Amino acid sequence: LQSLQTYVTQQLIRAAEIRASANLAATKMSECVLGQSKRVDFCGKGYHL
Amino acid sequence: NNSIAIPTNFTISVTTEILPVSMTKTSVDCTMYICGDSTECSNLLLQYGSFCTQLNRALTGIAVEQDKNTQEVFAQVKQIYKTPPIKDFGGFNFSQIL
Amino acid sequence: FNGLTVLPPLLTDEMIAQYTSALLAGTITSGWTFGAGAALQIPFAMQMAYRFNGIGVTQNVLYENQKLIANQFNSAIGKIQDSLSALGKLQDVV
Amino acid sequence: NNSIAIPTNFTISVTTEILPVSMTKTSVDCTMYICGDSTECSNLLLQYGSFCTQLNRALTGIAVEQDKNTQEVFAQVKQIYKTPPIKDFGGFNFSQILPDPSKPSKRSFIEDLLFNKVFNGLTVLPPLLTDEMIAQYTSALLAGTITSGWTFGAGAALQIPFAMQMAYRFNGIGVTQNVLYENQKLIANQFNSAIGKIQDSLSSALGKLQDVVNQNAQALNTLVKQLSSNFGAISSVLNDILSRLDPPEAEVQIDRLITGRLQSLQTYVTQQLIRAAEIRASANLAATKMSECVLGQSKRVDFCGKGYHLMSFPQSAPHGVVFLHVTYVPAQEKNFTTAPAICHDGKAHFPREGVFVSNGTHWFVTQRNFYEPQIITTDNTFVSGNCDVVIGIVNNTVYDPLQPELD
Amino acid sequence: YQDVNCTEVNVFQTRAGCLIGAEHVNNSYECDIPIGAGICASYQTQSIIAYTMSLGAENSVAYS
Ligand SMILES: *[C@@H]1O[C@H](CO)[C@@H](O[C@@H]2O[C@H](CO)[C@@H](O)[C@H](O)[C@H]2NC(C)=O)[C@H](O)[C@H]1NC(C)=O
Ligand SMILES: *[C@@H]1O[C@H](CO)[C@@H](O[C@@H]2O[C@H](CO)[C@@H](O)[C@H](O)[C@H]2NC(C)=O)[C@H](O)[C@H]1NC(C)=O
Ligand SMILES: *[C@@H]1O[C@H](CO)[C@@H](O[C@@H]2O[C@H](CO)[C@@H](O)[C@H](O)[C@H]2NC(C)=O)[C@H](O)[C@H]1NC(C)=O
Ligand SMILES: *[C@@H]1O[C@H](CO)[C@@H](O[C@@H]2O[C@H](CO)[C@@H](O)[C@H](O)[C@H]2NC(C)=O)[C@H](O)[C@H]1NC(C)=O
Ligand SMILES: *[C@@H]1O[C@H](CO)[C@@H](O[C@@H]2O[C@H](CO)[C@@H](O)[C@H](O)[C@H]2NC(C)=O)[C@H](O)[C@H]1NC(C)=O
Ligand SMILES: *[C@@H]1O[C@H](CO)[C@@H](O[C@@H]2O[C@H](CO)[C@@H](O)[C@H](O)[C@H]2NC(C)=O)[C@H](O)[C@H]1NC(C)=O
Ligand SMILES: *[C@@H]1O[C@H](CO)[C@@H](O[C@@H]2O[C@H](CO)[C@@H](O)[C@H](O)[C@H]2NC(C)=O)[C@H](O)[C@H]1NC(C)=O
Ligand SMILES: *[C@@H]1O[C@H](CO)[C@@H](O)[C@H](O)[C@H]1NC(C)=O
Ligand SMILES: *[C@@H]1O[C@H](CO)[C@@H](O)[C@H](O)[C@H]1NC(C)=O
Ligand SMILES: *[C@@H]1O[C@H](CO)[C@@H](O)[C@H](O)[C@H]1NC(C)=O
Repeated sequence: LQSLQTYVTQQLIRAAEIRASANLAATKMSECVLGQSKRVDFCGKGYHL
Repeated sequence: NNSIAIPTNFTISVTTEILPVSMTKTSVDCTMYICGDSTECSNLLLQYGSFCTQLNRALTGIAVEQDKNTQEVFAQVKQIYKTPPIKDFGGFNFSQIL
Repeated sequence: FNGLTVLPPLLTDEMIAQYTSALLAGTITSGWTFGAGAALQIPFAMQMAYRFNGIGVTQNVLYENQKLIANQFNSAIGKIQDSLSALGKLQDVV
Repeated sequence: NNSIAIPTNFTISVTTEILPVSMTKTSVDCTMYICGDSTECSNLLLQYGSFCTQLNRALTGIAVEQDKNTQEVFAQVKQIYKTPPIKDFGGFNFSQILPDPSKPSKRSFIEDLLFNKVFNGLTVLPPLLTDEMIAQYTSALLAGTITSGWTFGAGAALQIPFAMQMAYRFNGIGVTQNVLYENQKLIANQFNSAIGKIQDSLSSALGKLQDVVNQNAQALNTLVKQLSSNFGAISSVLNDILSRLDPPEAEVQIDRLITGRLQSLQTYVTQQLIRAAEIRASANLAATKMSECVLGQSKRVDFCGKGYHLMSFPQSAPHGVVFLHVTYVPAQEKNFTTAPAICHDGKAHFPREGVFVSNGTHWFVTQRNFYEPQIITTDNTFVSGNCDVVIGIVNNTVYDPLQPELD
Repeated sequence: YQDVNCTEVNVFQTRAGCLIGAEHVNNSYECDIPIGAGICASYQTQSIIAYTMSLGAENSVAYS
């Protein structure tokens, strides 16, 4: 039971981190693919096209 | 105080950025993992409350969240657009990505 | 295993590939117009002229250097696959 | 390679967005939960160190962070602005979102609809800000953005007629002012109808706000139900163990309950910590959305709604915030023929801010987001180079205004 | 005293519980020490007062 609880807690933390990464990816898609972004170094190095 | 620099040429650069979006959805049977299908172990485990229920709930929440992440990242379009058969893109060549 | 189960993802890989292909087609054909509503077709050269206009460069530069810009873009695209043939971030999660 | 499509009409659409900001603040006490006011249990628990101090510290931290989130989300104004008694906003109608003096707690209609839609060692701490005060913040923000635009977000509020403010927004989204000024009544009617549609839809959706409440209630119920488990002992009641046994072997039956309840409490605290971290991330996103869509106009795509963002309105929720994003959606497009530039007198002419379009016989200059043809002159175009390098050039004349009037 | 009626223990009763040692005033200031449910405590002068926090200065924009 202790081992299972530890595994579940670590999985929860990893899932939270992955969810943050996925939110970042969705924002990057919406702002670089569906439009042109003026944010510096957000959609690559240089002036985004 | 009176000198400036102005570019006279330019280069087109493409850079790759890689971002994870999902994990592998895993579900673990608490009783069979802990006890291995033995009645006595199940009887003793019944004295410990409802830990397995909470573990299964957390795992199911993670599994649902993975699909939600994928849907949010990719399902951002209403209609499935198709490129025309011609490739008259003003000299630009997208064969490697189409 | 002993009680371990791996669920299959809801969106199969070819479905995600179809989403990506639709996104690429929309970006190439309608620019950013399809992201706000109905897709509006426009020649690719004029969309790239718009994009230069967005970064403070006059659109005549594109119309005078289209061939050079296309050649540079093609060379960079070709270099990408050579650079690929890295993905450590994806491998770490697995 | 020579066809473009340009919209000839537009629709004003308002969409909602719900973001949780905070969760209920709870605190627990070991001495009454694990022990239930029994001296021997406390004596045995004293051998376990200071786990309960850590648990109390973590719970206090996550309780303070909720008020911190609420303060950073809603308390983004210095003054408390009030709408003028007379409401003449160029035909726009904000009666459904402005506060109502007769309604309880001075809430708005939509706020009232949203609010109507949704012991033993355990205590719940009331939030620092009550619902009336959050509603007052929302009303102040609404009045400020209605009567001052984005000026009050950078300093002192400067008044400006609402029609001119929306003209500013239209100019910001790349549409000239004349388009708005010649369609004020239509825009106002569309906005009013869209506002009414949100009211109708809500009166008939708040799953995200329900989820956190359900999860917290489930966690508390599980914690309470964990008190009726023997954990492999004689019973789940301390008094049954006390008044049936002497304490040289009853002390062995007690520590099992102690460790089981401690494990359950630690699990609950860890889950609460993770949930609080997720809620804090959501609250940060909500604060950013407020600061970038309410106090200003955002150029980020799909950040303040679907379409071209014009302006947004915040509304209070039980434990969240609801945004009403007003976006500009083009429609009714007709597609034409197009040329990158015009050659005239051996020189190439490019449009200053629009594009060249042709209905079949004549060539015009129009803005990209709205169809409004203009006669090609030297005032809306500029000259660069000769018409032999650009591909796609067509032959046409450029009307010089000075020549006819001079002669 | 949290969630405790004042009869179960100069003396002021609020939503957060029973408060002893603070003087309730009719004014409205900025929050110095947050008590809860819109109540804050401050040390004016020499003594401790408990009031309702003020959201901020009132302002009406001269809109026409
Ligand atoms: C700007 O840069 C481009 C490419 O970086 C230059 O074009 C190159 O010119 C040399 C000199 O003849 C050729 O050998 C190369 O093949 C050209 N590159 C390509 C991709 O065609 C260009 O000369 C530079 N200067 C200007 C004014 O454009
Ligand atoms: C777009 O690029 C692809 C390669 O990335 C081109 O395909 C190659 O074309 C050359 C000749 O130009 C052949 O020698 C190769 O065998 C082709 N590779 C393939 C087919 O995998 C393609 O021709 C380019 N498109 C245009 C219109 O030039
Ligand atoms: C642009 O769209 C609006 C509404 O989508 C049109 O206004 C409608 O016009 C019809 C025709 O008389 C009326 O029956 C409707 O009641 C109008 N709607 C509203 C909300 O007033 C408008 O005519 C369109 N403009 C163009 C140029 O097509
Ligand atoms: C703004 O809209 C509201 C309704 O959303 C209007 O209030 C109602 O108007 C009708 C029409 O006369 C009355 O019969 C109702 O008694 C009003 N109150 C309600 C429904 O609660 C309001 O009049 C509109 N604003 C303006 C300036 O016309
Ligand atoms: C834009 O022009 C294209 C070219 O004709 C139109 O696309 C065709 O529309 C007809 C009428 O529904 C269809 O039957 C064809 O399949 C379409 N595609 C072709 C001919 O390749 C389109 O309708 C025009 N857009 C608008 C808004 O009128
Ligand atoms: C394209 O637009 C031009 C705009 O000038 C149209 O030309 C005019 O059309 C009106 C309407 O019949 C006539 O009264 C004028 O005499 C025309 N000439 C001028 C100089 O105004 C033209 O008809 C349009 N073509 C199409 C196919 O719509
Ligand atoms: C646009 O106009 C120019 C000049 O008015 C055309 O250039 C002429 O083309 C004819 C036929 O090709 C030649 O015989 C002349 O010598 C050219 N004159 C000059 C000064 O270049 C040009 O062809 C026209 N373009 C189109 C698409 O009609
Ligand atoms: C457009 O494509 C047609 C082929 O249908 C070609 O004849 C024409 O020259 C092209 N024009 C431009 C500007 O690319
Ligand atoms: C506290 O006790 C008084 C005295 O009986 C009673 O009137 C009151 O309702 C109780 N509760 C509160 C919140 O004052
Ligand atoms: C505060 O004002 C109220 C009037 O609503 C009055 O009844 C009360 O006595 C006042 N208290 C103090 C301390 O001034």
